[PDB]
Amino acid sequence: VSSGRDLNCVPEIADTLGAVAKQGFDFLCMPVFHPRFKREFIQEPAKNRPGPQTRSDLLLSGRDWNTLIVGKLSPWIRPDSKVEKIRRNSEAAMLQELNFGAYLGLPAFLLPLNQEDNTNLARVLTNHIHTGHHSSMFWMRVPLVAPEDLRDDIIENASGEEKTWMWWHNFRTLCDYSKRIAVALEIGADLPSNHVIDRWLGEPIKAAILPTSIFLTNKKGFPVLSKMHQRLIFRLLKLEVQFIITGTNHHSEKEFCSYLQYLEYLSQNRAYELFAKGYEDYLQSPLQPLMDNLESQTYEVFEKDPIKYSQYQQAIYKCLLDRVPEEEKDTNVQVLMVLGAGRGPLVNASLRAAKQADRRIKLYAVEKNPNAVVTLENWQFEEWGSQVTVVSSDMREWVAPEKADIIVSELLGSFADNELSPECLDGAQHFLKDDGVSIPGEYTSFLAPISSSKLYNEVRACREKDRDPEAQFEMPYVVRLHNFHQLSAPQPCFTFSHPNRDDNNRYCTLEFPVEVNTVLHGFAGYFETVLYQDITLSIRPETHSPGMFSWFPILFPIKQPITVREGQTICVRFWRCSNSKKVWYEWAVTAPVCSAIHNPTGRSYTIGL
Amino acid sequence: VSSGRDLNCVPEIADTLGAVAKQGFDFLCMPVFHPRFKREFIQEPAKNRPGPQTRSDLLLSGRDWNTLIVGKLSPWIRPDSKVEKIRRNSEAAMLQELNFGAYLGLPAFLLPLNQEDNTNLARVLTNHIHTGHHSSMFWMRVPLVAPEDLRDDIIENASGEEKTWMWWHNFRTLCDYSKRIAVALEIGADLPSNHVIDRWLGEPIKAAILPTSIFLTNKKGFPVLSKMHQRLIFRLLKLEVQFIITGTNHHSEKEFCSYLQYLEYLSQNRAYELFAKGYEDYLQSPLQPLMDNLESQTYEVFEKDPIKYSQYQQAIYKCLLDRVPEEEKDTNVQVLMVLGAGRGPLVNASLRAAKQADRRIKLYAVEKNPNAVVTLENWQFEEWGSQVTVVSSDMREWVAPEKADIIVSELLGSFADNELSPECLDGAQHFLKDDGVSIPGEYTSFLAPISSSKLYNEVRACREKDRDPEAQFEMPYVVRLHNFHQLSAPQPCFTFSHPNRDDNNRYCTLEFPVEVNTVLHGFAGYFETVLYQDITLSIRPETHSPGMFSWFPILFPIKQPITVREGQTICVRFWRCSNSKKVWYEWAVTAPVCSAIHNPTGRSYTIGL
Amino acid sequence: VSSGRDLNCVPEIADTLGAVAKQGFDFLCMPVFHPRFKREFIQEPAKNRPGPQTRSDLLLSGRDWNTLIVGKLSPWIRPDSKVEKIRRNSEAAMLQELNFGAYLGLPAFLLPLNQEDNTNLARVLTNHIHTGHHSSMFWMRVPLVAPEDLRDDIIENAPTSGEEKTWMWWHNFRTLCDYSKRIAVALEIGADLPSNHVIDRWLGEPIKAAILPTSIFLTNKKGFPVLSKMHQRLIFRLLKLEVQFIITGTNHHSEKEFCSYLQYLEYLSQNRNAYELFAKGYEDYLQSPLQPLMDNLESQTYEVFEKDPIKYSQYQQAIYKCLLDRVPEEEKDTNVQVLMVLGAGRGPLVNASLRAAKQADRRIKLYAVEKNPNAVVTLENWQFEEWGSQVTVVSSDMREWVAPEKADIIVSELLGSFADNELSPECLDGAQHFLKDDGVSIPGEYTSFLAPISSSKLYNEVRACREKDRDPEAQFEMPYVVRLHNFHQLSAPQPCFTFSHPNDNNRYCTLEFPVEVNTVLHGFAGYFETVLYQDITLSIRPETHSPGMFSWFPILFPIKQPITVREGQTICVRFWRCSNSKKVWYEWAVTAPVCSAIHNPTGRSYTIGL
Amino acid sequence: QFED
Amino acid sequence: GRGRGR
Amino acid sequence: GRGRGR
Amino acid sequence: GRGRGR
Ligand SMILES: Nc1ncnc2c1ncn2[C@@H]1O[C@H](CO)[C@@H](O)[C@H]1O
Ligand SMILES: Nc1ncnc2c1ncn2[C@@H]1O[C@H](CO)[C@@H](O)[C@H]1O
Ligand SMILES: Nc1ncnc2c1ncn2[C@@H]1O[C@H](CO)[C@@H](O)[C@H]1O
Repeated sequence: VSSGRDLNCVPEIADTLGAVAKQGFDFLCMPVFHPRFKREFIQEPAKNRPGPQTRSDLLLSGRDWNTLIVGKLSPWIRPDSKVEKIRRNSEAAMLQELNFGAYLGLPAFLLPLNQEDNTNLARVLTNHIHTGHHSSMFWMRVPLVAPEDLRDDIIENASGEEKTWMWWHNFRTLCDYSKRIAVALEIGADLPSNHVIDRWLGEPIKAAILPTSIFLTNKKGFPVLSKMHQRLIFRLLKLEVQFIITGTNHHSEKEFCSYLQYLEYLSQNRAYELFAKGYEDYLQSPLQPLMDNLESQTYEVFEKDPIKYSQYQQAIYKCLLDRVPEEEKDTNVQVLMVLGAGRGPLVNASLRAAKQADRRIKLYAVEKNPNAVVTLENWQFEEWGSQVTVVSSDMREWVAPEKADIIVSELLGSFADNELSPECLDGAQHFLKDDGVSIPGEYTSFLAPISSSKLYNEVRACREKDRDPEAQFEMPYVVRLHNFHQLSAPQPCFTFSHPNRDDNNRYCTLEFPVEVNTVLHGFAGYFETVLYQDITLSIRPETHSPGMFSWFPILFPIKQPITVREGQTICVRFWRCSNSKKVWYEWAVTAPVCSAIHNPTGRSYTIGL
Repeated sequence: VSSGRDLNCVPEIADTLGAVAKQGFDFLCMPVFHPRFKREFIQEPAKNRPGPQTRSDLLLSGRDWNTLIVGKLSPWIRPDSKVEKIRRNSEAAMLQELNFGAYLGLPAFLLPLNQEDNTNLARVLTNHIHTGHHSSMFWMRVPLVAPEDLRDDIIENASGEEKTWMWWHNFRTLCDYSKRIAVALEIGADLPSNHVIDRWLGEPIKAAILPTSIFLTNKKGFPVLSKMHQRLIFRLLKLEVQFIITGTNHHSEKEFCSYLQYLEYLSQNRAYELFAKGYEDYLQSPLQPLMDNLESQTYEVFEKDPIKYSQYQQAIYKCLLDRVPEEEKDTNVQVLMVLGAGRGPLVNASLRAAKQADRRIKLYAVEKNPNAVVTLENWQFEEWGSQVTVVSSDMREWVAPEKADIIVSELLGSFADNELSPECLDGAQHFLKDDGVSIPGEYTSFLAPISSSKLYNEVRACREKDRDPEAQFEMPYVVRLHNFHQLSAPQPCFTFSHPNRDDNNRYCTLEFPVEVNTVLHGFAGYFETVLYQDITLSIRPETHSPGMFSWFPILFPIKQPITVREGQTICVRFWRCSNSKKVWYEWAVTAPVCSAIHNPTGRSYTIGL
Repeated sequence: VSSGRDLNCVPEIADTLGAVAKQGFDFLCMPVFHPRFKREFIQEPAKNRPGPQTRSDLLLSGRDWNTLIVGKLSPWIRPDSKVEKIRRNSEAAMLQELNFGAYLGLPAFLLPLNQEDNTNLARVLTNHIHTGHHSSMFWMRVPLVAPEDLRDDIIENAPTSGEEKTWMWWHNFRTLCDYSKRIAVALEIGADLPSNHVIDRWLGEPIKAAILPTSIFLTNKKGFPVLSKMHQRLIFRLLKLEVQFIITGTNHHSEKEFCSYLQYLEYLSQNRNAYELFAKGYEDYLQSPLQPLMDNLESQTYEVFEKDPIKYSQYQQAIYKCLLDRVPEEEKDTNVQVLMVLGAGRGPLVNASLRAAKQADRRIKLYAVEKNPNAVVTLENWQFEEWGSQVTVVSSDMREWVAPEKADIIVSELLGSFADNELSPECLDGAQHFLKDDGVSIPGEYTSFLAPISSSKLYNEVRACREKDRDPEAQFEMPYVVRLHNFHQLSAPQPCFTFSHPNDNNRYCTLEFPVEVNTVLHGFAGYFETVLYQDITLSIRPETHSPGMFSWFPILFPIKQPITVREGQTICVRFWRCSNSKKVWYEWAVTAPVCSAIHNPTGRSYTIGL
Repeated sequence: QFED
Repeated sequence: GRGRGR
Repeated sequence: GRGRGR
Repeated sequence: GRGRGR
């Protein structure tokens, strides 16, 4: 855990950094100007106030300023005041403080969102961002609960929980979803419901702000947190936010190291996650193994998965037990064709499956990649021998010497058919015996609507020259989605079964009942596949095969985000389209508000046949 | 009136086109395939039906096909059928018919919008538009009233007015607001309210469909129309749509020339409109006289407005009468300073005013344009003489030899301050006497929210290379908006008064109560100006100075349209921003949903000081 | 030094890689297919040859392939053969070998440029680069001396552009391939070296490796590999570029092991200033010229200014000399010299003025004008804590400031890499009305210098500076502050623009550069010299460079299309310093030997904001 | 210390 | 160009 | 690249 | 940034 101390009083700054680093904090949120030093910018004599306006640069080194200090905007700066003089002084002072922080090169700046209307603050911030070159992040300091909702019931004659999120949403929408504007969330004593926290966790939260007043004390007098607070801390610790501790020491008998020590205690109290580490919210282009040739280092991460090939070997083992009785155990030889044999792993899985099933197989390893044919043929010379026949041909062009009993393939993508498993297996179906088996015999794709401001900003950041400016929103992305909110349960899109003894063009309509209020940002695509009868591989988040990491989910973005209310069903439509030369997907949201069909004619993304 | 005949039965095509032309119709809407000749594309034996599928190309000349025939889709083609075989056959047949119409080079093609779900139709159309090169227009045939609401109440045991507009809106949103997809509106017997007709009038209506069944019968027997229908025909004739007559001749005693002759009769019974003709929905860029030197033709366009210069002359007349009493007539010389003298129509207005007021003036004609100074100095040498002193300087940097009693300028734009009248008159008020007058005395800008889908497509079509791909939405456009819908009444944005004796930066928040469900597309800006006491020039659509075409409205687009419903209030913020170098505008919609702030730091549009 | 071993015989890949890394090499250049295993691709029966075509990719780890192996094209592959059958087979086999190297993820691939016509080689490589995704670099193996010019004179009836031949080969190859980032040079150094200007043209090229046969090594009195002094000088020049040295051939000194050829190169690497230490990490790295007038600099930007002590030593010495000159020793204690430091920064030039007046024992009343409101904070904390009433800190622009009195000396620090690209003339123009009529400006004068350069790497860096949402070729119309390192300078610098203070700042210069080599012009490098006071100068011109003074890198003005120049052909360039009330910019155009367009018309791609 |  | 526009 | 992505 | 460059 990495954490900081928010101080509003820094009498001398080097002493304060010393006293803050001794007690374990990693940065310090401090005001660059004096919080009570109101400046005047328009009227004399106070406009011409002499002397320095703030502290010198030279009190800390450049590395100290760039790494250790998070600036704060002064509390009197009120750019959305109803008084025009206060409003203009606050615009000028906000610009002065932001420019001084840019000059100091602070890594972050902390600005407050403590009311509904922050339009002028948004304009001054978005004009600072587009002026000059600077690299500060802007952590907008927004609470979980509005300050007028957690006040005591003391006054005798005087959107409830979705309120401050709408403050933040309006702010980040006025600033046009800037990459440099994020959230510093204040966690008070009164936590909101669970679905409010999910929207909050789908946002750009770089910091969490924990007052020392929300800490409750134990029998020994230390600061601890309630179980609901601890659960919120664990969810935030999954996002790797930093924790800012504000307020005074409410447990005076101890010292201020105790709050931080409790946070580290919860930090230590907190294979797919290890593999996916470093790839979270990192967009990738989906593989196209039919139109491109894969590097050996691409095949290595395939063969790094033991669960998928163990499941394939189990499916082949059960199929070989079914197709050959114990009486015909030796005089019956089953023809297997591994289609797209890769560098070996399905051929080895088939050999092991026939070895543990105690059945005889004649195996063909078909592979179009000549560079993988090199390693397949070295395997064949060195290990496999005459049992395996290595074919350097496309399965759709190959002329088989004899028909097959089982054809086994691994041509499934993250959305189960974006790597042309239907077309390839339909081409390879003619050398299958009339009672032959295809492994996998079944696969379905699943879609769920998601919200993620970070994923949307990465998709925008994928905008490239020499290209349509919104082609990036018409491409699926293989992404280990991490900082997102899923709006509804997944629901099956497309189903393909092999062999097909009957058109791979598909049209699906999916209605997702959204029981909460959200802002739809895209769709996540998963898949399930039945290899043989009860052997399945799934990346669906409720049926996910444990320990399997060969497939990250697919993201289908949408060009503009769609604001969704509670009780509003999201109706989306997906097409699997094709021609003689290429296959693509088209999608469109039709309810609650329509969007354009994304990727028409495959103009931004096709899969090459 | 350009009008067409919609036939669904064409036995011979040349004879029918001849008869249609004899009746007086300009085009003919006809089915390219036989409407009853349903075709199979998937199942044998009917997939292999021999012979020609339709008529020959050679039955009409090429120019006949490209100028005379509007194609129709066959009525059995339902791409959004719930039966998969029907909808796949209908996708294939719709593709076949659209490709045959593209091959025939038809100018237009009618497709029906007669049900709520038209997503697969939209996808097949969007894929046709993006496949191949072809330039036919697609007229989506949508009714004013849905057919389930026009049915008689004769069944014993068995959103109202805004249904089919939402059909059209969903369709055009799925197809991404294409320039090639427009509306053919069916006007039935029962006619909707006035505000339904206003959204419809804001749409790309290229044709209007008048069934012969909606025509009333007079005492002589000829077809006529109701008063509400006549009003709708007049509002559509303002848009220059083509009227399509459908159905059979219900007035069998008369010919079918009578339905056309009534429309010709209404056509022959329907200065600013003559000037603005040919400029409707044509986006210029606002002039910048301070940063760019104008042309002779620009000034000539200015000086063809007699109303504005008559108004300036009346203002100077009244000011000269006020500032000099009759007894001090021959001894008091009033220093007038014409700032930005142009080629000299304001100087002539001042001289004619001083003659009409019968007062003695010493006039200065300041002009920074070195090429209009040539015209001014030839005027001075020939006509004006020593009364007028021509200064070739900026009014801001010019050092006067005396103070001015009156300063007169024409520095106003379509938004009253986008040509930097405040900054120019600010630097030109130090050579004004302490009781000096400025004409114009003050000026206000007014904003109204508008919907116009054609204007949104025009702004999209302004996407220029080698710049931000969405920087065309952050520029005001001088536009004679014609095909639009004004959502609410104009409200004042910014007011500047001269002389300023007390910052030209401004901030306005305008809340527009909308009483109708609409889709906000931009903000139209007008201005009013008080030259002298009761002398005003206005381009506001209610207080417009009659026949005064100096200024078109200004248009501030928004990047994505904002859907609005009844009872909501559109809240928008407008900022006038400046620095030492530049002046610009920033805008953002804050209610009902937020938009981004448009033009931050003047990144897409500044006015040069 | 990083060094590799070129082997054309790898009987076992793991054993050979172990033995190569045992004796100190960092990579191994080896054939991925057997060099003699000629494959057939068109004609039967040899087209249908069975078995694996090459050895497996499972013999080394993936990281071993990605870091330790440089692949070689097979010697029989001649894609430019005059026989069509050999040409087609060699195209197919080139593609197969390149695709297998991409499959292996090799970091580099060696291809030979051993003949004049390599157009089909260039086409097959250009098509490989534009196909699929792969990251391998392509090292064109080109000799320093052509193979037909190294042969012995032992043919009785065939006795033996001579030196500029293989560079012409490489130039044609990389011009056909459109100056790819992924295509570089592996230079073969032979026994007989060419002239020194031939070696300069090569040193301005993307050389990523140097190939040293063991046959170019001489022998000691103790019997060890060594190289001649002309070879050692070539090695020392190549060590500046940080190339990798590839040892080819067999052990020609068989008494000692093959480690000795490597040990000599390690010896020479261990036997080859502060500017070079400061400039590391910044060589051939384009960055934008600073614009302090219209951009407020950060504090870390000022920190690297104050990190140069030589510039401020020189300013203090100039103020010292001026103070002695303007005040006689008899009038020492009663004359107050009003100094004005214009653009005072965060302090260092005011500190130089104070130290100068202390060592001159003179009395000064100093004004520190600065428009940066965030550096005024530093200046005013300086004044409160140290300076006191001697220094008056002004938060204004020198051009609009109203001084309470006139100055004796104005001192400014507004010089860029090209001496006027930061509007020092325009700023000091508006700061002359508060200078006394005998008043002195420091710097007194400054001149900019230009020299024509050649650099393929700089040209590719400028192309890589293309941005979206702007003119696709505007990157060639901006100057770049660059520690230009991998470049060839075609002629001596000549003075471009001179400004002198106190004094139209629009300028027009024509410079004719005599060329004595046969190169391709890529841009002009600009330097400056400034006279602060009498004999106190600051210069970044590479002949008169102030020692250890790293405040300024050279400026670079590119040209959109390279201009091929031959010997005895002067290059005539013309520079304009243009301006209006709002902006100042530069325009340039080469007019001889071949005209180019005027670069940056109206400042459409680059202006300096007033 | 860390006990709830 | 008409209406104060180019 | 991991998870079937480049 | 060094050598008067950003
Ligand atoms: N049509 C095909 N014929 C043979 N191998 C294929 C085909 N399509 C994909 N593959 C291979 O299938 C494996 C998994 O996608 C990869 O090795 C890929 O090269
Ligand atoms: N600062 C200025 N000084 C003089 N004429 C001006 C100035 N700004 C605009 N104009 C002139 O005003 C007229 C209308 O804007 C034009 O003739 C234009 O050239
Ligand atoms: N016109 C100006 N007036 C005052 N300081 C300036 C001016 N132009 C540049 N400077 C300052 O000069 C220094 C250039 O190194 C910077 O501190 C910069 O802020």
